[PDB]
Amino acid sequence: QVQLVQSGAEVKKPGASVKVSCKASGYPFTSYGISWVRQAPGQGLEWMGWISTYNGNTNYAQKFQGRVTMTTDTSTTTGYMELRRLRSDDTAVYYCARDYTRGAWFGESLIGGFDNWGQGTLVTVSSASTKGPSVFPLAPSSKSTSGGTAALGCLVKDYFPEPVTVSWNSGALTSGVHTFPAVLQSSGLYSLSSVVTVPSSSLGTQTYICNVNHKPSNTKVDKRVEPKSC
Amino acid sequence: EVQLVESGGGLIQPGGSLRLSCAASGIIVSSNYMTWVRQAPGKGLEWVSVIYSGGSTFYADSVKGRFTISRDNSKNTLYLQMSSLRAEDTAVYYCARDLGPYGMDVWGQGTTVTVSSASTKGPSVFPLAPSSKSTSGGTAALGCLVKDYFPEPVTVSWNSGALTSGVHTFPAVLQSSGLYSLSSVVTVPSSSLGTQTYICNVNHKPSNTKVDKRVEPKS
Amino acid sequence: VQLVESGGGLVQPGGSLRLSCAASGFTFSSYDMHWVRQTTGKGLEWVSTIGTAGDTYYPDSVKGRFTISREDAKNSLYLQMNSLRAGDTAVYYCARGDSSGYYYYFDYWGQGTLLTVSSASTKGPSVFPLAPSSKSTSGGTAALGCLVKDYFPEPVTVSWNSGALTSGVHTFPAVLQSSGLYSLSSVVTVPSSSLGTQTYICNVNHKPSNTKVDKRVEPKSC
Amino acid sequence: TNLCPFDEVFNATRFASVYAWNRKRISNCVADYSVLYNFAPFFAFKCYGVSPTKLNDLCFTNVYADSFVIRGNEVSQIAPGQTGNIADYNYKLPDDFTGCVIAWNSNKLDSKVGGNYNYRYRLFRKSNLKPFERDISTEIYQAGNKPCNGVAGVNCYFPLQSYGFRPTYGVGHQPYRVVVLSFELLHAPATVCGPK
Amino acid sequence: DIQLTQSPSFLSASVGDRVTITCRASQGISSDLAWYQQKPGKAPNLLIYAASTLQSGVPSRFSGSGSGTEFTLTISSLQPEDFATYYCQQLNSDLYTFGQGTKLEIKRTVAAPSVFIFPPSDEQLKSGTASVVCLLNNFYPREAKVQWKVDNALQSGNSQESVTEQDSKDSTYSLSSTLTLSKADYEKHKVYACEVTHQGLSSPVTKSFNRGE
Amino acid sequence: EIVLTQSPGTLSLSPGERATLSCRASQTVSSTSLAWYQQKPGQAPRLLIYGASSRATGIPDRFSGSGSGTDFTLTISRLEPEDFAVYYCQQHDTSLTFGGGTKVEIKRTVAAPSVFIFPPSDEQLKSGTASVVCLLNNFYPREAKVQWKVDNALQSGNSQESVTEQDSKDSTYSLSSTLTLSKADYEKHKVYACEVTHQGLSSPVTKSFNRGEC
Amino acid sequence: IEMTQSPSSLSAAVGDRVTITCRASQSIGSYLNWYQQKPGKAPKLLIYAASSLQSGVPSRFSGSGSGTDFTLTISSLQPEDFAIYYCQQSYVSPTYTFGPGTKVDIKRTVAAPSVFIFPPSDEQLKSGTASVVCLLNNFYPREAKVQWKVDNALQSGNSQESVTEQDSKDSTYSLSSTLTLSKADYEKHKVYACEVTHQGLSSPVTKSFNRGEC
Ligand SMILES: *[C@@H]1O[C@H](CO[C@@H]2O[C@@H](C)[C@@H](O)[C@@H](O)[C@@H]2O)[C@@H](O[C@@H]2O[C@H](CO)[C@@H](O)[C@H](O)[C@H]2NC(C)=O)[C@H](O)[C@H]1NC(C)=O
Repeated sequence: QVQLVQSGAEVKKPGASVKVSCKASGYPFTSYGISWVRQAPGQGLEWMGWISTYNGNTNYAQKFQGRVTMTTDTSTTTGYMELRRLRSDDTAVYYCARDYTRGAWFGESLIGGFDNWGQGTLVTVSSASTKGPSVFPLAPSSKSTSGGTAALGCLVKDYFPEPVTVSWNSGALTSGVHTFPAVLQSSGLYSLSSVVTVPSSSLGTQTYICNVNHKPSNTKVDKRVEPKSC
Repeated sequence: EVQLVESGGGLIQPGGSLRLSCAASGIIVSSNYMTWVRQAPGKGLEWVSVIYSGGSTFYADSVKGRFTISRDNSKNTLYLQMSSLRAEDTAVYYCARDLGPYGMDVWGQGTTVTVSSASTKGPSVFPLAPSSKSTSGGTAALGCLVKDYFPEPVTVSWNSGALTSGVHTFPAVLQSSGLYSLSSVVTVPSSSLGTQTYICNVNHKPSNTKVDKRVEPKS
Repeated sequence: VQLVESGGGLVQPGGSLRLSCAASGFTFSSYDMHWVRQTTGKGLEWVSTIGTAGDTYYPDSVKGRFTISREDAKNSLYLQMNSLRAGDTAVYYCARGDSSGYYYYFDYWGQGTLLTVSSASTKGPSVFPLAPSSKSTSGGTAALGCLVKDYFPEPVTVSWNSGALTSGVHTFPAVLQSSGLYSLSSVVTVPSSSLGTQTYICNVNHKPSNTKVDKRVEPKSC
Repeated sequence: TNLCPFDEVFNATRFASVYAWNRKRISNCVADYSVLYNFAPFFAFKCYGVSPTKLNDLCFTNVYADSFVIRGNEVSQIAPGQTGNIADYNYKLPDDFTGCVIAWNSNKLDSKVGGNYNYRYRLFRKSNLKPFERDISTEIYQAGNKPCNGVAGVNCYFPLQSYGFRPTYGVGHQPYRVVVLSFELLHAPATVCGPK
Repeated sequence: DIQLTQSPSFLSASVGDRVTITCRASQGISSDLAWYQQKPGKAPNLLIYAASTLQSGVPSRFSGSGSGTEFTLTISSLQPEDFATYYCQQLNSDLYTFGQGTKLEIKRTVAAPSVFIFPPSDEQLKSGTASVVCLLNNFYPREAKVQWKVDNALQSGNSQESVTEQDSKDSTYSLSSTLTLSKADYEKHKVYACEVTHQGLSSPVTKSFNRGE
Repeated sequence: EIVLTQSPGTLSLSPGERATLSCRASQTVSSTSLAWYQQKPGQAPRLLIYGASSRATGIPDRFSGSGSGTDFTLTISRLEPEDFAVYYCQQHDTSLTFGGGTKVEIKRTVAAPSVFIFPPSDEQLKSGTASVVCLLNNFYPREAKVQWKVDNALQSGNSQESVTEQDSKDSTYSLSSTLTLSKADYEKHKVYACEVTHQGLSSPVTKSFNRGEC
Repeated sequence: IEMTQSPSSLSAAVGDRVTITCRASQSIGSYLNWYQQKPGKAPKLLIYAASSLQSGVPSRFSGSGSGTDFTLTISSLQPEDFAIYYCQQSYVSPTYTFGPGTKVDIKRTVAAPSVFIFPPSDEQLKSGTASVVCLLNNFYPREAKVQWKVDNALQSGNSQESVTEQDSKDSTYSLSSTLTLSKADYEKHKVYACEVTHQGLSSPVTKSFNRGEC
């Protein structure tokens, strides 16, 4: 079976260079070329380049000419992509794929497409530094509602890099749990909210403790949600 | 001046051989597609053979193994060599130039070839005189019947061109024995029957025979 | 090296039939196999080929109807035929293929099975006497016999006096007619001194339909 | 260990015209012919000088893949000892030819509603070609005596003609893609062997 | 082996009409067809090639269109010189095939033929053979039927008819039929009738002559 | 270059129906150089159709492709929960260009959102920064729009919103909007409110709270 | 590839030399094989590559030729060498074509074919059909012509011929010809004749009879 595995996620600074590997196994390596695709967060696909695993001939896109180099190694059955002069525009998910649109020997067009994509490597560039989350509560107000069910949660602010893992009582409460996608603020930091819905009858008989885990800072915070007091 | 002129055809016996020639003027035979086609009397055109300007030749299934195509560059000529002639090969033959999908544009005038047991013979002329059964409205028809001659053509006129209006000369019809026959007729008023003298003239150049017969009413 | 074929027989037009060829004396999976059929009016014609790597080839008149398969474990080869017309009547041979350099030849053939396709059923033959006459007598010898017509299928056995006569008896091969039945004539020449004195009886046996026909050929007086 | 690139020959996007056929050289590779043993309904798989079944057991010095596109009734001309327009003026095979010829229909790929005028063939020539010869000349053919002077007119013709493929054409007048595999043997290590 | 067939084998038209002829293939032969014109006693001319293109010199009144199986030739207006036979030609690989041929004539009203008879001559009678001639004059259209009645019986053989071409002045026909017999067979009967059936004639008119007069 | 435009931008269809997606091109592209890919959320794309008509290995038969020239079409006969993804049209006639993308989503009944407002916590207020949250929960369709009002005037350029995907159970959305300021700007006024408008709501709903409210 | 052999039939004695020729419609090089077939047996591979001798085959068989013409030679004929010989081309694959075949016979002195006729029986005539038989006995060689005449009129398409194998001792041939028509057709004529032409007869011998003589 065809398998393509890429390296882990990378966090860089503007001006530096990023190298991403792609190891392929399960097929004759030299019979197929390698293509690279890029996807910005919440956008469409974008072709970058094609490399022949037979003679090393390459063709790159007009947008990336001069910044990207693709190399290969046949002994280890691996391809490499290096991108330099990084900018915030270049933060994206990168995919390596086995190609059937241009041949590896004579370099002519074929009838097919990209098959057997890899899993994807997230390359994120920014001037920020590692920072743990700030966790604050959002407690229900005294104003009652018609439905008799309240909503509460915890707000995670000023954290980097992604991601953080939010749990509510270690899976005991998994009904009504909503974790919204993160948004990048003007300061270069990330924010996030986690919310849940609870019956009124359990407001005064149950206490909720939301746990936020940030691996890069190795920080785990358990914060309680209680009714607001004067 | 671009044209093709053909020759080399006539009478021949079954099992014989013949060679038909077609000379060009303005067309190089060695640089054009050349074709021999044939048309039987009242039957339509039928392709016979083709030669390319590389030496390749192609024949129909009805002449395969018997007919051959030749081309002479020095004389600028195209030849068709026919062997084992049969009664199905009596026709007029044409040499043409083929352009492919652009069609055949240049044609010759054609040469006639007739295959029969022959025995070139002069004609027999009989008078078809008017009668009471051939009179209607004061006009009666008369004529001369020519029979049992070979080969074509036979020219039948009346009074050496003095009487030409109202004359009919039917095409010859081949009989089972291989001889030709026709009847040439003219319609004249009944009142002129007793005064006018009608003499039919039959000219047969192959038999060199000029036979004249007077047609008059029979009592 | 031995190859034994089986499966031939009678089948209706448009039907299907499977033939098998079992091999012994060699490694079955190291050689290519072919099916070649023979008809009297056309000669030998190659109909099927299978190779070592599971590749099959067919001619133009057979594609879409025949399928060739092999089983190495059971050491056998099979041909499956569907949508037969009347033109497939033939003797089928399974053959082994071999090659020297680039030159390919069939080195071993089998006995072959006879396959008849037609819309015919068992019928009883009709026996008629072909009596001697003046035109059939020449130089002290007279020719007589029996005509056996309209039978199916092959074969039909003809004998004289329960086999008491063998010399001078010609048993002609059967010929297929336009009606789908066979007709044969069995003749015998005897000296003219035996005319009107000996008994000439022809016996006809048709086992595929259990028919016995006894005919007395009475000589003509003219 | 490199496999031979037969996919890049059979599975290409654009096929050359018959008068300018495309030639590719295959060497230093392991020839796996299973891609030819499986195939699909294919118009022609005719081999000359060697059996199709024994290909996995023969080593050749080099292999030539020749690709072009013709119409159906001309497919029979890609064979030794043949005469015709394509045989004499477009592509000729030797009498002692060793190799295979594969041909398949390509109506869904090379036909256009208004007519495809990208495929052309030679119609006029003064002599035949020696085997494996290509002529890409585009000069006016002189059919008469007066020289053409490089301009069309009476007795002066542009040589190449267009097929004009349409989907409503007959089966014999529909496009067919043709690949000719030519095998050679000389004093060389025979770098095209096969799995054996 | 593609066979070409032409739909109208005959067509009678007048000067100033628009005519159409159809050539139909049996398999489908692309868009390569040729259309030729032939006048009596002369070689064919090339009118149309590529099934729509007009060869140089042919007037604009000719047109053509078709592809695949059906092809059509069209004449917009009929000039007096356009009455002739026409043929469709297809090239294939190396097999040239022509059609049956379509003939064009001149339209005219209906005319009643004039019927006359001609007995065998005495000079011909001395030779041992007798020929009886039936003559029909000035009739349109071409279709006519002639029946030979001997002993009040329809004959089966020894007959061959000759038809004239269209007259250049009146556009009419006139045809002659012959019945040939031996002296022995002619000297055994007195009944010899020629029955002529035609569109113009209301009833079949039979003209005969008695041997004893 | 060749620009490929996909139509339409998004599709809202219920399971079992038939899906039709169109890809148009500025210039002509050979039918043997078009492809269609599918990408489910959180995963890598996979090849669906190549040659504008063929099917990749392991692909179910409900996917079909047709068209020519400058118009190509991808059709799905019967939809399923797994066939709700993002689809892409690709060509490699001249260079290589991807399509914009078309998305298919579940259809359901129109549901009005539940609108809650959350004031900033005192601990966050001690940091000099204030965040006020307006939460819309369990609504459909996606087209809802919210204004922010501090003391009956509108603020623009100071709000950020985040939306989740369709829920796996009921196929429903959820939106969170945040209004961000400093401490002094927060204390300068008393009343804060968020106004919501949606198809399921006849008139906009305004949720407000005063600063000195316990 | 059309493949031809010559002559159609050959006769030779034990110890003689026999040569048979095979001709192709194209140039097949040395891609020719020679096969032998005895009556009611399987074909045997005699020669491959147009010159090589298969192992276990007598050394008296020789093969020569190249291009368009090849030759099979038997040096000293033997009784186990009377059979049908075919040539097969192995140039075009996978369609292999065999030749028509040449049959080798035993030489015998010329014997006049004794001719008899047999009229239809009364029993067959009662069934509505009639068969007339022409019998030829003990002739050599097999090349003979049989013709049927009904009231001095040629007949074709209604005659069936049957020939038995060469006899084991006298080495002769026997032939039968059957003309089958309806009872009314038989009753529609009186005189029937059978004409036999053979190289051993100075003139074509015709045996004629009248319907009702006996
Ligand atoms: C020409 O290509 C076809 C199709 O290739 C498939 O699609 C491509 C986009 C790519 O993903 C290939 O890896 C795919 O195989 C080949 O046909 C396939 O051949 C394989 C043989 O390994 C077979 O298992 C599949 O079933 C075939 N699929 C189809 C639809 O036919 C074909 O073999 C290629 N031609 C050559 C000469 O290699």
